[PDB]
Amino acid sequence: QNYGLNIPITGSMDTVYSNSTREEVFLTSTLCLYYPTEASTQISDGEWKDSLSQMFLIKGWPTGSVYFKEYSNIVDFSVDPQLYCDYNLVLMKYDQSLELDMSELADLILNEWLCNPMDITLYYYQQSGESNKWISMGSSCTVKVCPLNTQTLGIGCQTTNVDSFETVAENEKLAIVDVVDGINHKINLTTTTCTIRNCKKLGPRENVAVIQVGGANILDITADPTTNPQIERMMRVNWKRWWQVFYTIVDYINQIVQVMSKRSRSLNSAAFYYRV
Amino acid sequence: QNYGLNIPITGSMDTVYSNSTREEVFLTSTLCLYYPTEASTQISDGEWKDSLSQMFLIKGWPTGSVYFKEYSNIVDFSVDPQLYCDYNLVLMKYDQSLELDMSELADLILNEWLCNPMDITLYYYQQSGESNKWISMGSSCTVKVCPLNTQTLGIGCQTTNVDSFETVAENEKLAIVDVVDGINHKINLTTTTCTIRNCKKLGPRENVAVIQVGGANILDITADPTTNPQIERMMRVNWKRWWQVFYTIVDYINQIVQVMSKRSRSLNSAAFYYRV
Amino acid sequence: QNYGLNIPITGSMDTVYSNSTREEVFLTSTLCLYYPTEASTQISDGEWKDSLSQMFLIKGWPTGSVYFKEYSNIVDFSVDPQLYCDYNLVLMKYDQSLELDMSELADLILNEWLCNPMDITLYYYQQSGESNKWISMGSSCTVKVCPLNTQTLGIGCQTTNVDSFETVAENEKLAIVDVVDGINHKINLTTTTCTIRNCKKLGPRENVAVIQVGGANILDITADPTTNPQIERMMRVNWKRWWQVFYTIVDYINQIVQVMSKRSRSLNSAAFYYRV
Amino acid sequence: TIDLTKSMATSVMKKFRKSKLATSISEMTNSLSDAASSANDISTQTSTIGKKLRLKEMITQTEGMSFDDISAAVLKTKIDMSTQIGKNTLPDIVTEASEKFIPKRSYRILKDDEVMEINTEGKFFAYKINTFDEVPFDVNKFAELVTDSPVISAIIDFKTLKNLNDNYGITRTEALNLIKSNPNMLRNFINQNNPIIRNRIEQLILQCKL
Amino acid sequence: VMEINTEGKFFAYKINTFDEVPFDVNKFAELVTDSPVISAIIDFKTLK
Amino acid sequence: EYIENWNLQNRRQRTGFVFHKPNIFPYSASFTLNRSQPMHDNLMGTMWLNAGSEIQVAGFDYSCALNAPANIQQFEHIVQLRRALTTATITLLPDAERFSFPRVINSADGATTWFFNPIILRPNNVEVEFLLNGQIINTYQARFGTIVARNFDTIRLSFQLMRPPNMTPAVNALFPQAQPFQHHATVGLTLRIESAVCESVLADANETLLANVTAVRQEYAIPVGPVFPPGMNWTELITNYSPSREDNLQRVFTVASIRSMLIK
Amino acid sequence: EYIENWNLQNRRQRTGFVFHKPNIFPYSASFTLNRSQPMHDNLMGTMWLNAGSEIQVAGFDYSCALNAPANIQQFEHIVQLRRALTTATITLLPDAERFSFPRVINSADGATTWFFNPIILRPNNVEVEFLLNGQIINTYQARFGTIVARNFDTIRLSFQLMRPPNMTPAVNALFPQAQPFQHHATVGLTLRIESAVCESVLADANETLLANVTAVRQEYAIPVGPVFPPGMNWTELITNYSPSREDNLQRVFTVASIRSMLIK
Amino acid sequence: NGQIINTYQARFGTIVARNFDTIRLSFQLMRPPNMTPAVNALFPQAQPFQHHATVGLTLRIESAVCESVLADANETLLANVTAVRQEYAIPVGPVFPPGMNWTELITNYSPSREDNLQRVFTVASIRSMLIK
Ligand SMILES: *[C@@H]1O[C@H](CO)[C@@H](O)[C@H](O)[C@H]1NC(C)=O
Ligand SMILES: *[C@@H]1O[C@H](CO)[C@@H](O)[C@H](O)[C@H]1NC(C)=O
Ligand SMILES: *[C@@H]1O[C@H](CO)[C@@H](O)[C@H](O)[C@H]1NC(C)=O
Ligand SMILES: *[C@@H]1O[C@H](CO)[C@@H](O)[C@H](O)[C@H]1NC(C)=O
Ligand SMILES: *[C@@H]1O[C@H](CO)[C@@H](O)[C@H](O)[C@H]1NC(C)=O
Ligand SMILES: *[C@@H]1O[C@H](CO)[C@@H](O)[C@H](O)[C@H]1NC(C)=O
Ligand SMILES: [Ca+2]
Ligand SMILES: [Ca+2]
Ligand SMILES: [Ca+2]
Ligand SMILES: [Ca+2]
Ligand SMILES: [Ca+2]
Ligand SMILES: [Ca+2]
Ligand SMILES: [Ca+2]
Ligand SMILES: [Ca+2]
Ligand SMILES: [Ca+2]
Ligand SMILES: [Ca+2]
Ligand SMILES: [Ca+2]
Ligand SMILES: [Ca+2]
Repeated sequence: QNYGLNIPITGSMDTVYSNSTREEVFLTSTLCLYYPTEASTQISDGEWKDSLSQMFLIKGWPTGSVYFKEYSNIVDFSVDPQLYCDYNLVLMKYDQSLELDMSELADLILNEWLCNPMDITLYYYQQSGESNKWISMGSSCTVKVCPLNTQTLGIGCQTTNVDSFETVAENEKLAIVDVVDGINHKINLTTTTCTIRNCKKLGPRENVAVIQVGGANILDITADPTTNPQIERMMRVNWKRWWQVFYTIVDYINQIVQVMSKRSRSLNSAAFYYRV
Repeated sequence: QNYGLNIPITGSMDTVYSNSTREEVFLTSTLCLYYPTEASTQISDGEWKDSLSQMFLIKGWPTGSVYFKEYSNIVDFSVDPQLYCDYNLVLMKYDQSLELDMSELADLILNEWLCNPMDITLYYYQQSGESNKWISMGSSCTVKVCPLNTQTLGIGCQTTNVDSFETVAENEKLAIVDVVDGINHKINLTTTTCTIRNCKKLGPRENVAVIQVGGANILDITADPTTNPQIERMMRVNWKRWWQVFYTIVDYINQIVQVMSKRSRSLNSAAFYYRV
Repeated sequence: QNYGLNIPITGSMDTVYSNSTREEVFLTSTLCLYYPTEASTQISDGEWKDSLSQMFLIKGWPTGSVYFKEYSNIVDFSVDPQLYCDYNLVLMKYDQSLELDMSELADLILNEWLCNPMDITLYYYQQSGESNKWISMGSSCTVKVCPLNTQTLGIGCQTTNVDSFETVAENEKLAIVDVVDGINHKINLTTTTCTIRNCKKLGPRENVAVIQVGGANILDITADPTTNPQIERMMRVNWKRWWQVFYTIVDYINQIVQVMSKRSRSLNSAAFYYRV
Repeated sequence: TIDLTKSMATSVMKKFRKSKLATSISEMTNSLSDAASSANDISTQTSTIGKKLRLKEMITQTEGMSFDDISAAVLKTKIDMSTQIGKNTLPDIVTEASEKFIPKRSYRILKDDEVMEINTEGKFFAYKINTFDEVPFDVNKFAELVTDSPVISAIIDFKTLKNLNDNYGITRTEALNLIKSNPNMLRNFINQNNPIIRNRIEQLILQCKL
Repeated sequence: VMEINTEGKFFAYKINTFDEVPFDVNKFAELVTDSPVISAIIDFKTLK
Repeated sequence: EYIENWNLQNRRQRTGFVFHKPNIFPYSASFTLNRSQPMHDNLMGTMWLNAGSEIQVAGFDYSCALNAPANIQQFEHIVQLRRALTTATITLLPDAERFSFPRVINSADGATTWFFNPIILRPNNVEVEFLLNGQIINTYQARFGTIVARNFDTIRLSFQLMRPPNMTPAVNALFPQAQPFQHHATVGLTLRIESAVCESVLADANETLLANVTAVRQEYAIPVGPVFPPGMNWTELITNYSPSREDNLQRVFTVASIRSMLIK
Repeated sequence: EYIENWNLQNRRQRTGFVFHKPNIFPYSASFTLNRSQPMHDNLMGTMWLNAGSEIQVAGFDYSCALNAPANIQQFEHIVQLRRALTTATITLLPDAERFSFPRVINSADGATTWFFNPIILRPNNVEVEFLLNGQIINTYQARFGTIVARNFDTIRLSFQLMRPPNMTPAVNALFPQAQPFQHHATVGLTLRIESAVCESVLADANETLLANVTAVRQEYAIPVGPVFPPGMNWTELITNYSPSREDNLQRVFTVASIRSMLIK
Repeated sequence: NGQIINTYQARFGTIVARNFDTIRLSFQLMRPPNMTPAVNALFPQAQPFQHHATVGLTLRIESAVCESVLADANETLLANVTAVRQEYAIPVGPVFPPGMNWTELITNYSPSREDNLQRVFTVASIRSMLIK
């Protein structure tokens, strides 16, 4: 029916309530690190997952809760990020020239999305508004868009010839293309190696968090130029040694989960709801 | 909108309930048939998807709303079956010796499993209660579980000796393994091939129906042996001709959709519980 | 303690419940498991008795209170199955062409039978009503019944010609034969190797539960063609691995015992009726 | 469930003997023995007397509710419900439950139809026992009487008696027993479920926060 | 005085003159939580 | 009685009307769902009919308190009398008979319909609290049969659905651990205000004054007036009982009795 | 009251007796099947019980209004009072209790017995009409709870069984479209005449006049007279309520009142 | 009694209420169409929302006429009654709440409570003519 959305919950500002609703469908919540492979490479150990789990046992996470996931590099991990897990942290080792890719993956994971498929080869597509994007993911996406007149004649690009098309993403594992909202488009990309989906952005996913391990603050989840909010989940540290990074995270894990909130989680592990 | 709160709702009994909704759940939703390739092999056609679409249009569903999916056979479809599609039917032919595989698939796709990853290499995994299983999906899932004493020592098996372990699934594409809930276990499963997830069973998936095309009432979604429920969506129909089967489905599509329902976790009203 | 008499008890419909008896039924009774030799054959281990016993202890059953009793197969176990034990479970791997044999065994063990002898060579026998049957047990039973007129002349058979006699059961270990009620019969059954008993059907034997490990619901304990009910104690489960079957048993053993109950005829309450 | 169980009582006592409360009572006893073997001012004096009275409450067997009693009850409940208790947790948490639970408390000395109440913070009152109207205090008399007469742990302190008697009219017997910290009448009042007592008990349980 | 046996039997009776009175459960249940209970080595029957 | 109350009220003194089966509750049949789903397969909550002198409330749980704390679901039902009652003799029984047979009920929104298939457990540690100005005037714990409420303005009926700890195989089959729940547990109460005493005038099963006033209004097609609802629907008259309505109702009832003293 | 009405009738004038819960209805529990078969698998009709002051009706359909037009099945029940009441306060509620649990009922002539397994839907667009000589004196459309009948000698209850258009899986499974029909939809009404004013004399619950008269006739084994039925069976007396029988009943009732004035 | 007696729209300052039992305050929060750079920075279209828009009303019943009795800010009748009860520690009686708690007393103001309140208030009025 609902969870009583359409009626208001009242509360007293002059009275501290006592009772709480004890509910759980779980064993216990699961902290969950996504680290780059160079972290393990520099550590040069291999009982270190055991060691970190033991540390989290002190900090107050049972053994079976904390999980660890290696990924090769951020551009590779971007392709279809499956966050199979409850309290998700992503350790993004910053490097120059990956500014947009880092920010784009952050926009993908930190936000909930509602995606439909895009039969590219048949129809033309618009963007409903500020909340819409097209997420193209795969081995090598090379988006080429061509805007269309009201007469379904391309502007700046002949709708037949594809070389004239205006490229917007060139060989990216993940791209979040925004085009002008109100213009019919013809899109061309390598349908075998890449898949594009028409994705609305719902509210923010308040579950995953991004720890930028390296330098300057460059995350911009909001594709708008004017606004660049710094959410609490865009944490950052200055690093030389991955062991020091991990000890920092462990020691301050309670604050990190306090910043996050697990009430937003999906059954399946996909980073975007799919609605055919 | 008071998402993520159990808020009671009061409803009267003098209220005159409203008009029908079949026209809405047809003009809006998307019907979605999953059939085995041997069906089309016997049909020996290839305009037949279009013909079925036209008959569904005669019955009410708009042109683009009824979508068809193939699969080689039930055991191969078992591995990661994700029905990203609004109203799901699964035609499931029955043959001897596939009873358990059919039951496993029926459980998996009829009940909403929420689940977390498992690092077999590192932790010892224990099952909480009646609603917790481990589902292993892959090309060859050979799960070898060794129970552990209260001292974390094996019984019937030696933690250093993989051979004496107790197998509970051999080369299965899908396996819902249930162990004695209350004991730590050490698993070994072929990590390069088969993934395993510690999953537990939420309420039912009211969006997917299973049409057993063959024999007797052999599905047992409930792993408990005492109870053998007959859910509304575990339909069963005799067969000697796939055309006749499809015509039955087309004719009674209203009834099948009445048996099914909109997925609860897909609703906006479930936003901050487990929305998916 | 006023045995024998049927005195009318009285109770109030407003009294309260009492504390749960789960602890007592675990700590005093004795669980008891019958399985086919192919179980151990597939297990191919042999401290598995101890492993299962310790798992049962974790569930709450003391070490010495759980018994295992391998039997060769259904047909050779049905020959006088003596369940001298306290909470009986009988696994049965369903196989084709053993439908009647399995159903006969289930009918024999799941109900209390009051059996008197039958001197085939001397008397001519009868069936008082629907609650009366003749159970023949031995290495090779071939019951040949010749019904009689009201003047002790056979109909469809001659009283002197066992060739003319009509065969009702042939060369089976267990044969629960029924015949027309109110017609005298003359039997010939190979007395050197198959005893026969005239048995009456008392209430149900809750002490034992049957678990069909194989196919579909077939067990018709009620010899009446009309009613083919589904008793709580007739459980069914799918299977590929005997280890998985046994783990399911151990996990849900509390539910199985809840389905069962202590034998009504094993108690002092039933002392002077048909106590056994 | 635990396999070790290697005298958790003794393990707790080992670190309990070294807590500030233990060494404080030892120092108090040593100071009295040395005194025997030898030969706002009011607020400060009453604060010192209140510290001494807290030590005396820990040492002796009082017939009142005895704040330490509530501290132990809250400790037991928290320990039982909490499911994270290692070898070195009950030691070094029973000590803390002795130290920090209810840091602030008050005591009473009953005397000939009057009562003299003291607080560890520094507060001090004196009031008639039949009708609660405070009378002039005598710190010298209180210091004289505190060493010998029995001390009543003011679970329900005069700040609360005044409000409760004035609003909810109380009988002489119930009022006297509340002053004496009688568990019978305290539980009677909580069974009645009156907001003043409910609020004060919740305030103490909150003060047990550590 | 409200008196209880451990095997169900219950009595209620004055002090000055031991004339028993109808028992009042839901008053005894409330009283016994708080009041000081007394063992009854001299049972009510023998006392009367 | 009516003129005596009229004079004892004209001079400011306490008045009283004795009523047999006073229809104090406005007609109200409804239900609250403290847990629900679109499939309406695992519900839990209360249903109630308040009509005439009947309160009839049934708390239901589809899981039979499977996962409730200590396997005990807790149900509460408030009923705020529109006017205080005095010296009420009440009849309290368990097993609310109205909500004791299978139903299908339109959803709260009105979109779908859900199936209700009760199996009646016994209600346990029931407490009936008769309140006046929020203060418990009377309390009855597990005391059925006739009871007395000296003076009360509100009723809190609290009951509980406790899972049977021990279970016959049949009832165990009734209550499974899985989802289907082909039967739904229920526990109910019925409360009949057999008689009472009240200051403001009401309608009764023993007096003809309400019917007489409504009849003489319907006879001559009197237009719908300011204060009384259309057609003198007593449910709508009692659901909001403003002092102007009270004054007018006492006046018309007094004249109705004065007339009924001669015209029958 | 009795002697007053006696004088008012001896000098022809408007009599009247105020009755709490009159026994206006002759006792009759029965059923009419508007659709039936020898198999008794698919039935449709109305059961009813008239008794004392209570009416219960239950229109049932085994197909839940599938083949019926508009998926709405009409039901109508007529109750013909033997005497006209006046200013009758009448409670009206849904969900007839007595015809909402499973039963096995003998057939129209006792030859066989058929199974009835109600599932209680809500009676929609109910309409209760109170008729005097065929003229609608009052009507009430979907207004449960207390109501009033000004002056009437017939009650016409017209209710309906509407198949719920939207249906969750449970109720959908309850109502198939094939033949078996393992659950039988039912819609019921309950109607109690709480109080009324009758021109003639009837038994009540407030009074004991019938008790006194029949007890006197039974004490001495009076032989059966012409007009009163044997044992003064009230059902048989009210089914045929001819004028001479009414006159004798009034005489004996007023005499019984005069006696009960002193002999209790 | 459910019908509108007075209604005012965008009227501030002093106003009147003839005879009223309930107040319905309806107002609206309209997003300002034109927005200076500062307010545009305040209100984004994304979720964060560091600043939360609000619109409010204040309403003071300066004076009125009540058929029944109430406490005021100009009259000390309630103070006298409560002080007389408090100085002597009267047991809480059947009708009034503990300590003459005016909030609970006005929350539940049944006619018996009203009559007792009027009696004690008029007695205090009599007393105040001589004792202060
Ligand atoms: C307890 O929870 C209920 C909701 O069921 C809430 O109304 C109530 O305020 C809570 N308790 C307190 C003391 O507020
Ligand atoms: C993109 O353009 C190239 C060259 O025109 C063409 O071969 C290719 O098919 C286009 N992509 C798709 C998906 O058709
Ligand atoms: C419902 O259907 C009826 C006819 O079946 C129609 O008269 C009515 O307008 C409909 N109501 C709505 C709200 O669609
Ligand atoms: C399982 O056992 C095999 C031995 O055949 C071993 O090689 C493999 O590493 C084991 N699996 C894991 C995850 O360690
Ligand atoms: C019943 O069990 C509870 C806890 O499960 C326990 O507190 C209680 O003492 C038990 N009953 C008896 C009579 O011991
Ligand atoms: C049954 O028939 C055989 C011949 O086939 C005969 O030898 C035998 O004696 C008969 N049995 C009895 C019990 O008479
Ligand atoms: Ca990118
Ligand atoms: Ca171009
Ligand atoms: Ca855009
Ligand atoms: Ca930006
Ligand atoms: Ca499988
Ligand atoms: Ca082994
Ligand atoms: Ca399990
Ligand atoms: Ca099962
Ligand atoms: Ca023959
Ligand atoms: Ca056999
Ligand atoms: Ca027979
Ligand atoms: Ca049968």
